[PDB]
Amino acid sequence: DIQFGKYIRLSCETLYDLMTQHWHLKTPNLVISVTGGAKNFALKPRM
Amino acid sequence: GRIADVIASLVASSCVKESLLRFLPRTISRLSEEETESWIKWIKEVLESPH
Amino acid sequence: FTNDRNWESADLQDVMFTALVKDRPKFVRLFLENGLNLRKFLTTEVLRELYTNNFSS
Repeated sequence: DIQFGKYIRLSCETLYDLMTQHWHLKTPNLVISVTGGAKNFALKPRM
Repeated sequence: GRIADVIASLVASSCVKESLLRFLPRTISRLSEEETESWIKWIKEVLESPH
Repeated sequence: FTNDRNWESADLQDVMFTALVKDRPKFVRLFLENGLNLRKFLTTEVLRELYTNNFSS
């Protein structure tokens, strides 16, 4: 765990098996922010 | 978006170049000609399927 | 601000200060929206400068 949280820290499917049972349940849906975060992003109200 | 606006506007190499330049002018100049050609190829692959 | 070209948002503080003394609230809001830690910008020295001189007698 981590303090400010588990971190597998694995190298490059097998993780999903452990995740399903050990930590949390299965997902009816999934969402991904493919675009990365720029060093400076314009946080205007609409965003 | 810096490049998302390009994709939105598209949905030809000359038109792609115009859109990419107008939406992201500065970054392109740094990029080499071959690299921007490869980027145009990537954008072509994306634009193949609009559904 | 739209292009996101060449600024790390750290120097903006300087310009920011001027706005606060020149009554330009829209530019204040614009600076805050595009990334600015008012907590970090606000320091003992900045507050001292703001209160000592810019404060009307």
